[PDB]
Amino acid sequence: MAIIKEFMRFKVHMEGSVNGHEFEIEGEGEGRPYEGTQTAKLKVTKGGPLPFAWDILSPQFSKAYVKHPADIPDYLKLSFPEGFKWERVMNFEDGGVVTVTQDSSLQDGEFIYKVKLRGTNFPSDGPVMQKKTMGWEASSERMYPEDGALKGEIKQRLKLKDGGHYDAEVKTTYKAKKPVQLPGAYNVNIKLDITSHNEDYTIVEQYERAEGRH
Amino acid sequence: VQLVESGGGLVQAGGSLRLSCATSGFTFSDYAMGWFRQAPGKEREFVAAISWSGHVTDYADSVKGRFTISRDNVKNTVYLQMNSLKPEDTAVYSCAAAKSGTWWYQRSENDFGSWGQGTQVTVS
Repeated sequence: MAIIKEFMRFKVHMEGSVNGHEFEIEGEGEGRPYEGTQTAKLKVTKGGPLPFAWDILSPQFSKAYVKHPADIPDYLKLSFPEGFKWERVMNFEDGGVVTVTQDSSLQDGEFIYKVKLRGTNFPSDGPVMQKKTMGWEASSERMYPEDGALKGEIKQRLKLKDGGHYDAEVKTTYKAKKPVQLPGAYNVNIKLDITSHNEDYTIVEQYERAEGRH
Repeated sequence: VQLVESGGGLVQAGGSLRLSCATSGFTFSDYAMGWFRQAPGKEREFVAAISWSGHVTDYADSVKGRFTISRDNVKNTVYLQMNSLKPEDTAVYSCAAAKSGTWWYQRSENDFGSWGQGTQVTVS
């Protein structure tokens, strides 16, 4: 715990495009890595205001902050100081697709996150492009080792302003930059909340709690 | 660093074949990989590329839906499955490893390196 302290800050930069609309976001976060809690404030720096739902971006802003039982190795914490990378595909139920690539490193005592995101094929009348979503329900991520990396699968659900839910099938691969002890399969319960936003979602605060279990 | 392609050949239109690229000398999962093709007299052109995890793929419009790029991060191999082949697909197909390792939908010859010598595909 000379590397990952009980309190850690992070900085994040995202470049993205959704249905061809380019944007950039810069953010600052902090949290308690061993307790599985964190917050962040994100600001749209280019392309604002965004003409689509913030909710598709919120899960791209930190798996060093997952509470783990003592008998499950914390693969992503152990990847530091070098860090780890992750890539993700989210297949939404109406054909929209989000692809993400991310690098996580440790610089001068803070985590540094760099993200690229592409969203495509969202229907112009759908809840993403019409901003009719209302946050994520609690998620269960199934973690499993495969092919030398740590993988996760989620059946993720967005609440709809008009009622019901909008589903995404999510697959992620997380890989330490140096060889690290891979854990056996386990589950992570995640809850991400938007705790504040201005009217056009150009400044947004998030909170996330994440805990692994057998 | 070292890439060697195989799996080409001569097939009828409507056929299906699969190219593979063996690799050596680098950490395979540190690199995006790409397939390019070169027909007589034309410029070497982008076919498909795949990120380190396999989750992010990109295809030339001419082959989308007919070809699939994939990779095996244990065997350290890249594949190009080629279905619904047309005479216009005839070319030498070569594989390359990306510039840096963080790659993002980059299709230029110049963003890739460490080219293999390629494998001939001829469709009649």
